[PDB]
Amino acid sequence: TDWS
Amino acid sequence: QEPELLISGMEKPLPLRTDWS
Amino acid sequence: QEPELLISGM
Amino acid sequence: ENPLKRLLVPGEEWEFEVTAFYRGRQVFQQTISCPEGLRLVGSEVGDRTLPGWPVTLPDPGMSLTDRGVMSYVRHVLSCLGGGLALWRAGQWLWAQRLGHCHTYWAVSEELLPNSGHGPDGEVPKDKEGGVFDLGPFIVDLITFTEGSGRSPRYALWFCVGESWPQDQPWTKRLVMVKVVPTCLRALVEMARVGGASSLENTVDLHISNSHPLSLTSDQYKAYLQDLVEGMDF
Amino acid sequence: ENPLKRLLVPGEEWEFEVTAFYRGRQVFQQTISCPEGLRLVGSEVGDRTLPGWPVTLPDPGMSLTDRGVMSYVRHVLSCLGGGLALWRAGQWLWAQRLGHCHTYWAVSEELLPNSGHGPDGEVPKDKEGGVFDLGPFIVDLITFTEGSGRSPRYALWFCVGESWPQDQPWTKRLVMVKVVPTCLRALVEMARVGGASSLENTVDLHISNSHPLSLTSDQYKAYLQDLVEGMDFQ
Repeated sequence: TDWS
Repeated sequence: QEPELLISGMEKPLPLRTDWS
Repeated sequence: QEPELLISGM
Repeated sequence: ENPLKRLLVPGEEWEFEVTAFYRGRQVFQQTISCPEGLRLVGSEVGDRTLPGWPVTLPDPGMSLTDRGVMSYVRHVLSCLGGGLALWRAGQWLWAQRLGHCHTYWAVSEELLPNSGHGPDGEVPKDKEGGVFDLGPFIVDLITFTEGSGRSPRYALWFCVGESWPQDQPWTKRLVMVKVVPTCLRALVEMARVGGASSLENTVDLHISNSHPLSLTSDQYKAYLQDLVEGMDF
Repeated sequence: ENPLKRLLVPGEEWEFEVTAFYRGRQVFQQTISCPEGLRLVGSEVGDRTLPGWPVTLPDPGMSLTDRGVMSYVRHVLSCLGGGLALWRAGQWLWAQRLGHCHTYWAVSEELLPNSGHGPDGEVPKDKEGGVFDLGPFIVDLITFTEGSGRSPRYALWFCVGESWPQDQPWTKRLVMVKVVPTCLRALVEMARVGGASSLENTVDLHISNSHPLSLTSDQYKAYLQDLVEGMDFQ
């Protein structure tokens, strides 16, 4: 999962 | 990066838990 | 905290 | 005789506009009028016995695109319990945290919750806490009409389930809720246009039993001053 | 055959939603469509031989309430000159500073200009500066449809006549302009809703002669892939  | 949730009731950190097993 | 304008020429 | 005094009269109901943002995206907006105020809640069941009008924040939805992020939103919502209560008594707004989500608050601008100086406080759980005083607001509003100070802030922003985004982009927060008592928005816009001329302008106070008013700046400032003289400091 | 390729067919014009803020308050919003792009100006005109749709940022007005602050805003607008030019060349957006107001830019969120990592750059005065590339955007949009990437950003923010408000509240800046090519907003929204079902959804590309398209997620991702294979990469 990409939290940017 | 991950959110860190501030929710009460979430049960103590694994080290602060008594292991009854 | 007044703005610092960045404009050239004048 | 002073139309603005309707703001504080016994039995009065203000309208409050609730706007929710999930990761910086508006996902919900609803306007509430209720003498017991409102409660921001997660599900439409579980707690149906508490005072205050339930404002249910929408499920994040189930998309293949951002399910990891929205999963966190969903868990936060599921921990709201009785909810985040917000209500008025007299010239003051009060909030109380009835569920499990720690919630921080500040009064700030309509568009930007976190101007950098941090939260005004954490919403208490075991007692109500004051989050707004119309007294100082109106003092500041008069100062604004006299061009001696900035526009008073009236937007209540709540960060739910996470620490206040101090020196952090607010759009990274999972659940941010803005609550605007729309009378305050209207009072500020009235002052704003009133400074442009001495023509009459219209104000809708968006409160119970109050029709639109058409005032000159001179009249409005007169009413503001009469109002503040009867308020508690 | 691929409706998304109309994004890049020569002669087509993108719609740009231009929203201006004076000290954190929205004061202007117009949608603009012009083959030569647009120029943000402050009504000095002054030349009529410049390319680009002139977008005139409004006077801050006269009020006895924020007289001192609006005076600064007005000064900035009076120094815009030929203005801030923004235009498209195929898959690339370009910006150029034609007047005397230093301007900084970032591609950021719809609601928040300053994500905290500073500006993407300063708009140059004597050459074009690249501010957007549809190539990587589409690659990132595909990643998004596959669940393994956030949605790509597409909101162009300009800070006019002041440094970029890094580690400062953006609402204190005199003149902030957001520019959204609305096709990108529509593409992102289409992927978001597309992830939730296998049913058709409607996407409107908001370009010249556009009409709403009705696509399933499978058809949409196929078209994104076909599109990306037709674009340039360095």
